[PDB]
Amino acid sequence: SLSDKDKAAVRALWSKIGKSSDAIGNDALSRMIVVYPQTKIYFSHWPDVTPGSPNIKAHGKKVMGGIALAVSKIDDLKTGLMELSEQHAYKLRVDPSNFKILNHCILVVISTMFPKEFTPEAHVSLDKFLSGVALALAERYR
Amino acid sequence: SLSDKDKAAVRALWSKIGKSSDAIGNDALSRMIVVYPQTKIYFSHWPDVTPGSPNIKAHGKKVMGGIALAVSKIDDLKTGLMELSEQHAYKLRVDPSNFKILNHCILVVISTMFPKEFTPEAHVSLDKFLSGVALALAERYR
Amino acid sequence: VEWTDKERSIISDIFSHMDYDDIGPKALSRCLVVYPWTQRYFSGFGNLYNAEGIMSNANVAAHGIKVLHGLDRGMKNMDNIADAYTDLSTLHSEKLHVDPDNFKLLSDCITIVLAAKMGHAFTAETQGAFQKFLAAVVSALGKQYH
Amino acid sequence: VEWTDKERSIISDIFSHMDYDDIGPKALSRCLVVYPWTQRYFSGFGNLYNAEGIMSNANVAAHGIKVLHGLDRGMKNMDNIADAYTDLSTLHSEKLHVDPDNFKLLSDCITIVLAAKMGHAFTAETQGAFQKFLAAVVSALGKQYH
Ligand code: HEM
Ligand code: HEM
Ligand code: HEM
Ligand code: HEM
Repeated sequence: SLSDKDKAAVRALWSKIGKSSDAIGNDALSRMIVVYPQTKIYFSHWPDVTPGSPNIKAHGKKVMGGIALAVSKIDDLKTGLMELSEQHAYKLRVDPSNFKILNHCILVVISTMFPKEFTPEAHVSLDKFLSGVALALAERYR
Repeated sequence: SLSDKDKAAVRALWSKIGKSSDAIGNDALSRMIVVYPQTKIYFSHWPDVTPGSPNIKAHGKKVMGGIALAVSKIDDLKTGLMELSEQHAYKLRVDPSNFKILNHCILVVISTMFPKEFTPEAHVSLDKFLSGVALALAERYR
Repeated sequence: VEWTDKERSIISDIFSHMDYDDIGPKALSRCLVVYPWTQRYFSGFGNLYNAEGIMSNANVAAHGIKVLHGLDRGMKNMDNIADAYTDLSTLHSEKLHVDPDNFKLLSDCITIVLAAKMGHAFTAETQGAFQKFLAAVVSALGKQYH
Repeated sequence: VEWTDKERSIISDIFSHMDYDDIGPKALSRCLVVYPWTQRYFSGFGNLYNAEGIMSNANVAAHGIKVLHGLDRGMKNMDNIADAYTDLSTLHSEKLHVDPDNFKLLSDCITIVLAAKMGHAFTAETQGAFQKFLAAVVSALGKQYH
């Protein structure tokens, strides 16, 4: 679970990097489709599975919007992301395992972009947070 | 997280199989070190690093003892298992990835032993529950 | 690769007495209830609405019996599982667009269903060899994904 | 496994400009706090009690540099990495008794630190080549566990 220290650590980092939420998302999903191409299947309803693509830039925008939402809901992710869970569930049906993959891509991007801010401390708390988020997105799967 | 439906299913299965907790534990841990030899590192200070051992009999016993407790503490595993969490946490220091290994071995055993009772409905609720326990065991790790 | 003779026999033992018409339907149904996202790939199958319905869905049954036979090539081509499934991989990746993570989930369900069946005879050592074989098959299936 | 010329060059580049003295301490340090269970293996190392203490722990700096060098054989015989780690696999399993899953956790930290250092240079294509290399080395490290 997220401790006060964890909630504090995530909030501070997100107040510091939140300005670039749009770039972080595009870069993260691009990385995902390049480094873990199997994730392309979920987007195969488009002949456009490529980094920095309009469809790629867009989802990423929506992904980081969900992450800023989760920060705002950090005290109860499960409730905070019911809607988000429902979409990827009954609709898209994304294997919950890809959330972990995206999370790793998200940490790499933030690492590349905010090396001073991404201390190990902000890392452990952010990593704890994204697993919380992952487990939150899975709530309506089964 | 576990719905009431999940809580009921787990509770019903355990009132049915709980009596055999000792066989399940010995069997599960025995399987674990056989199919996943790498888990033996945590016991490399023991004079019986093999199935059905006095210590494999011992630890198995304690592990299913946690399972019995987790069931009784099913409405709040985190609060119900904090004490256990710290033994494996600060004390034992077991990588959480091994909980997934053990959880798997426990479903195989229960299946070998209670195939009528281990329906898919009981399986999914139980899978969900054992994930909850493992995450609970991990509470005090970082 | 590399299989002990024992492993070779165990696998041959397992398949020799495998009741495909029984294990198959049971494995795919169980997968669809415990990992409901796998229900996505069986849209034309009809009723997926609940457990009971999955358990008594004929299309699921017939497809489960089929998927388990898919394993046959691997066990008859034990020293070349990569090559043996290259085509099937491509089929799953480029035609069916199947998330290769579900390959591991289904092996798990298969594994547990066979375990219900073989009972106490499903020893640790027998499990280890079946999972090993199932693992190689799952590796072989996700290679053609890029 | 099988390497494209690109990956070879990417892998060659990264190691050519790697400041082992900077990455190594920071990668091992980040591991010890992000995955505290990894601390058990470093009992005599002194202060591993909090972030600060790990971050300035000499024993950890020196060992991280060492850990990172351990990779050197791999990219130096890219077509023979498994065999190249025969001994360390044996060292890590039977002498040090290290849970190989930690190999993956530290691999991830190494990847996260290299990225901070390389910034924009850590492209998707570079992450893929590096992770591919690391996964191969991880597999090789846990080969001798039985
Ligand atoms: C951090 C985790 C994630 C968050 C916060 C997130 C958030 C969102 C949001 C806000 C939408 C918009 C829905 C709409 O447009 O109607 C969406 C849709 C979608 N997501 Fe996710 N997503 C995440 C992870 C993933 C992953 C890992 C995948 C693929 C495996 C994925 C695949 C999709 C697809 C295919 C859509 C439909 C396109 C659309 O946005 O309309 N998402 N997601
Ligand atoms: C269902 C999951 C598990 C439960 C409920 C459980 C429970 C326990 C309990 C109650 C103890 C006794 C400590 C004390 O009371 O002082 C213990 C000790 C221990 N556990 Fe766990 N455990 C589980 C999983 C694991 C796993 C997966 C591993 C490693 C593969 C592990 C490794 C150990 C070790 C090495 C000890 C030390 C005691 C001994 O020498 O047997 N445990 N566990
Ligand atoms: C042990 C792993 C698996 C094996 C050996 C396997 C094997 C097969 C075989 C033999 C076919 C029939 C080929 C044809 O008739 O064209 C097939 C088709 C298919 N598989 Fe897989 N499969 C596996 C896992 C999965 C999983 C996990 C899923 C999704 C949850 C999946 C989804 C499908 C679908 C949707 C079809 C097409 C059905 C049809 O024939 O119309 N498979 N697979
Ligand atoms: C990329 C993965 C890793 C590589 C390449 C690697 C490599 C090495 C090397 C080259 C040595 C020194 C060999 C010698 O002195 O003979 C070593 C020692 C050691 N490693 Fe690993 N290591 C890795 C991961 C880990 C992890 C994750 C841990 C535990 C968390 C670990 C624990 C140890 C310990 C305790 C020692 C002994 C310290 C000493 O006296 O030098 N290693 N490793």
